[PDB]
Amino acid sequence: RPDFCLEPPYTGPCKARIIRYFYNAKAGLCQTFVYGGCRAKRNNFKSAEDCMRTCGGA
Repeated sequence: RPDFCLEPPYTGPCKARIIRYFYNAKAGLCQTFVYGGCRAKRNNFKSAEDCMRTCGGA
């Protein structure tokens, strides 16, 4: 859970059915979420393994 693991989930102003994966620093584990489509943040990934192997790590 390096730097890109503190900013909380950000869906953004847009509301496109873009379901993606993010890092839940509130519990210390990755989880799924809904991305509006625009104005995303670092806490953004495409797979549960992606978030866990990159932000999670431990």
